[PDB]
Amino acid sequence: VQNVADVSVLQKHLRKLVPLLLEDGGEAPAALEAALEEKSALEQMRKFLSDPQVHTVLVERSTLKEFISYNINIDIHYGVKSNSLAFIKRTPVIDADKPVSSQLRVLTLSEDSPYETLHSFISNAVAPFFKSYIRESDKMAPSVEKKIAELEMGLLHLQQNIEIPEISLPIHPMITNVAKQCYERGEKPKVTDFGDKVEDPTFLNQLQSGVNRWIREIQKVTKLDRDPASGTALQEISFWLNLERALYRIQEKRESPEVLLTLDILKHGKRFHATVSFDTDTGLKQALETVNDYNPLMKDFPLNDLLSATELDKIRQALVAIFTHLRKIRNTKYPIQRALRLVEAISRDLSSQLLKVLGTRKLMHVAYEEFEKVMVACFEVFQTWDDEYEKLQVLLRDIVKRKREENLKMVWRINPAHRKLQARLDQMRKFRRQHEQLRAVIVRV
Amino acid sequence: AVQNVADVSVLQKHLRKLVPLLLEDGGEAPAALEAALEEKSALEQMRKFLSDPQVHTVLVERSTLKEDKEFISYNINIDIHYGVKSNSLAFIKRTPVIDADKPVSSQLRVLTLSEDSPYETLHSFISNAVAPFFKSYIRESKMAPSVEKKIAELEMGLLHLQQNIEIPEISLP
Repeated sequence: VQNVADVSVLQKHLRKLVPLLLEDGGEAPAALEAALEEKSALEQMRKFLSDPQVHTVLVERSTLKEFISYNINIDIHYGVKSNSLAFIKRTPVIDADKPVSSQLRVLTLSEDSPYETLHSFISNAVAPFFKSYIRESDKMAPSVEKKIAELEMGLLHLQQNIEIPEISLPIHPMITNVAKQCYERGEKPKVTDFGDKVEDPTFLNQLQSGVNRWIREIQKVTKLDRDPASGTALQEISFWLNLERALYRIQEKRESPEVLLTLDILKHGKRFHATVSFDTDTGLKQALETVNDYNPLMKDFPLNDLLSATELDKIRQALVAIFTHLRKIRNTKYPIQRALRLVEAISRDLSSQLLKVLGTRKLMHVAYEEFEKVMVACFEVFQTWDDEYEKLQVLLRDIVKRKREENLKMVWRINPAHRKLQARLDQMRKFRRQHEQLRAVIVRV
Repeated sequence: AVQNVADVSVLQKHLRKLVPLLLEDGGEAPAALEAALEEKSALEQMRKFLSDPQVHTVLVERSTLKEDKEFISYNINIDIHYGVKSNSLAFIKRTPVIDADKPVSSQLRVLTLSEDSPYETLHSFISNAVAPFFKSYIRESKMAPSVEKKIAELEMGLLHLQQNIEIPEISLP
């Protein structure tokens, strides 16, 4: 509120806890001394501790630029290079009138990535206080804990996705030079713009090698693929999605007027197979074409409907929507091997979601009759998943009858994990039935 | 990140530098905080949070319990409890295998369970820096939009159930 902390208060707080929340503890380190001798730290501390609006005293002593640099401010950034220590005030303002450091709470925003540090801090203490307040010590705390756990799982899955990286193209300098020259006036280059650089076979071969290394960068993305059974189906959806993302980005990088212009430079400069040996060496066309092929299949998938929503009706309707997304195979031309691999990964994901639902069922914590009923419900959901797999096999057989000359491998070579889950549920129900049988034996004998 | 699990010595020093921070005016922590940190409870808890794979969160909730000044006893549990009258310092091990001589921030990511309720502290921390962190991170180049939407919804509901009175003002700068 009115506890306006000066530069000396921020200096003492830095010398007492900046190393404990940013380095290997102790007293004022180099970054803590720099924060103690800075006015920006005093301003950010007064705005996030004195003022009741901001509550996170972000001691952004990011270990970079080792010799950390306290880039303390009122805003935040979940970067992979900002090892901040946000002293989030427990109250609306960290009033130093009370115990100077106890006015807030350390929240070490580590050097992990956005999804990485997000899932880390979220799964570390977000859902904990909300769930502990919902159960221990009403319509908002439990749902808040559920949303915090969902955010932790979402950032984790984002980090655990099959995300596609970025690959660039190194442009030759004379291209850029003459390009700037044309940008001086209102002009774009041409073949005769370079004068006789198109007649410089050395320079022509320099750009030939440039075009070559650019297709090498292309090739780094063309052959980049992954089996649909690798990991989970969720990773395959994120995989193909980020694939198309980077495909279009690198595609536009290729489609820049300088690259195409240099192709014109070469071919009109008698290096007659620039676009020939260039376009033929590109798999980008076929890769984007393949994403267009598998476009409705990767779309509308019930990933979060089952993974993020592991409830009973959520997994049932999730498997129904997964079968509906699988029904788009008539519009996606999924390869029988790719479909079988993706079905295996989908069954593995169904088994993991069934495991989460089983953990959310608590047959052991419930009675033997209740354990058998919960096992019957889990086995019924597993039977519905196997029925969805049966409908998928029916559609696979329809695709087999369609492309019998080429695609007729609908042998249903996908491990139905729902059957194993239902069998294990039957084993648990058998243990519960033995418990009920012994209870009836005690009530009779 | 390091097989040298933080035992009662490393956790005791971490409590003497963190429970003192998130539970007092820096310097030295409370007597119950260092006593529980040096005890076998926090020894096994920190050793599991820095040695076991499934155990990675070490919430040393330095709860300012009454009937003792408020004794900020560092209950080193796994998850953060219901922060009401607690001066909790949930310095959860940033890595499932934390160190003993490395940086405390890189090995034990701090967090807490503030004295405010779950909705109040959730809205406070969320609107204070969770929106800006992910905001600038996504702005500096999708699951991030869904996570940001769920975060905004959580902050909105936390602000709704946070203050039942809710008498704000509108300034015109």
